[PDB]
Amino acid sequence: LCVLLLLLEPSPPSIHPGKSDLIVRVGDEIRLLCTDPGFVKWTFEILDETNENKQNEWITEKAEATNTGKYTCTNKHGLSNSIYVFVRDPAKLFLVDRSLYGKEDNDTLVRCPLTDPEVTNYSLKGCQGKPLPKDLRFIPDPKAGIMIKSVKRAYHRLCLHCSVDSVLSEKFILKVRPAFKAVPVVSVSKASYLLREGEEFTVTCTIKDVSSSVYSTWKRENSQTKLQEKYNSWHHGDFNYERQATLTISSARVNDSGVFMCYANNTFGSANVTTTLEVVDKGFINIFPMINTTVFVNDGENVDLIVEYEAFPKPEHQQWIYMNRTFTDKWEDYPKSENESNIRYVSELHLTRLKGTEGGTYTFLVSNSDVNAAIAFNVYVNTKPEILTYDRLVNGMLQCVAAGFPEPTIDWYFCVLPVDVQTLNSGPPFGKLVVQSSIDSSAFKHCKAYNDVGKTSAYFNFAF
Ligand SMILES: *[C@@H]1O[C@H](CO)[C@@H](O)[C@H](O)[C@H]1NC(C)=O
Ligand SMILES: *[C@@H]1O[C@H](CO)[C@@H](O)[C@H](O)[C@H]1NC(C)=O
Ligand SMILES: *[C@@H]1O[C@H](CO)[C@@H](O)[C@H](O)[C@H]1NC(C)=O
Ligand SMILES: *[C@@H]1O[C@H](CO)[C@@H](O)[C@H](O)[C@H]1NC(C)=O
Ligand SMILES: *[C@@H]1O[C@H](CO)[C@@H](O)[C@H](O)[C@H]1NC(C)=O
Repeated sequence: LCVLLLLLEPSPPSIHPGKSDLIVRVGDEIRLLCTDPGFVKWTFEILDETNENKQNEWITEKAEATNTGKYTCTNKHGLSNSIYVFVRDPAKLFLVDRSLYGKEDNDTLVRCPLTDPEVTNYSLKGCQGKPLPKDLRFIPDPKAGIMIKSVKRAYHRLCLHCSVDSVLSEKFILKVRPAFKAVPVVSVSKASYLLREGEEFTVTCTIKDVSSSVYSTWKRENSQTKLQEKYNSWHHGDFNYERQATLTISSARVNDSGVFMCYANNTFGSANVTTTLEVVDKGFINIFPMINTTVFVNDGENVDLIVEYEAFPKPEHQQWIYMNRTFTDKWEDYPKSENESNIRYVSELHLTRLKGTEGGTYTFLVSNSDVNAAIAFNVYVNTKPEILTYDRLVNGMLQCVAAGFPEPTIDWYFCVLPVDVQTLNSGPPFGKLVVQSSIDSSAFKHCKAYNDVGKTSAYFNFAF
């Protein structure tokens, strides 16, 4: 009601005039009145603008367009009330904040509140000719602006105008920040390093993601340094970003070695890729026979001497030798895996149809720039005992000496059996054990070797 003409529960503050919004001609005075015995201030607020006035009556003599907005009366008891003031200007139907930014999946408010609400259709429209995309929603408000609903990444760098019944707006360029909808994609330049005390350790973690906000870090795993990374980053467009953080150690020392992990994280989720590094101070090699180093073969059969082994640096010399003489003729060689981390090899020596003669000791040799290493396979072959030598050192004692495999046992016969006078025999031959037995012959009246394989004989004769 109009206020008495005075000639001359705790309540919220009263305002005059008692209206919600008030249209006011440009250049005309804005006269607002607040009645509250415990009044404090009137706050005015268009867009980000803010202003205070500690006088119960707000008076602006020559209203401008900018003067359009929310007028809130507030009392000491914490309580308030507001009224909105539209200052219609035939010229300016929009005061604006061109700065438009939205976040994918959240709403956005275009800031073009109008200074005149006596208009018929508050809608959203085109840009430089063209109209709008479909699926796009907007719930407009004369007091706030127009709120584009549930922005899509697709709307990036879009341009648009404020619609109402038609009105000329000003130029806006939409900018959509993206939502993380996928863990970061992280990679390393090389998953593994075999190093030599003294050289330079280097690596580049590569992280690709949709926003400069991705969190990435290197992690010397048992944690001492955070020893600086050398960052650098690119932006391949709008939602494509990649950053490289190269890790380096000028002088690689044994102690260094461990797993360096590249961690990446974003509000969606996290991802890590690991690279292990081992630094050695001596070129090395160690072998691995794949069968007993001792081997037995039957007369006509075959064998494969196999052996794997670990070498770093890569080998540059390797052979098989039988009698102080190497091969060219019956052996294989090959990397175990053809990765980049392969330090491991394998060689086979294919002995075939080997006659009882091929018995002996076989050696495999291999070396790199720093070390040489080798191991020996003792190959015993089964063969018929050969009578090395028949002797007659005389107490009349007759001797007989043979070799073969397995060890050859010597039985004697007169013409029953004699006894023995001997025993073992330590060198070459290799892969053949030698037997030595003797008899006395001092008993009158007118030499057999054998083992699990064969039996040979030599013969003596004498007379009483
Ligand atoms: C936007 O806000 C809603 C809640 O209103 C939230 O759940 C949604 O995730 C937000 N959008 C994004 C992708 O941050
Ligand atoms: C990864 O991001 C999530 C989401 O904000 C956060 O809770 C967490 O602290 C982050 N962890 C790391 C390793 O930065
Ligand atoms: C690293 O990733 C592996 C493989 O997905 C996962 O099992 C582990 O939880 C991750 N570690 C950290 C600390 O994020
Ligand atoms: C075969 O090698 C094993 C050890 O790996 C050993 O115990 C054995 O003596 C060898 N074979 C024979 C019959 O000697
Ligand atoms: C190669 O790296 C190691 C060494 O050979 C092996 O264990 C692994 O299976 C291989 N991985 C790749 C790159 O396929």
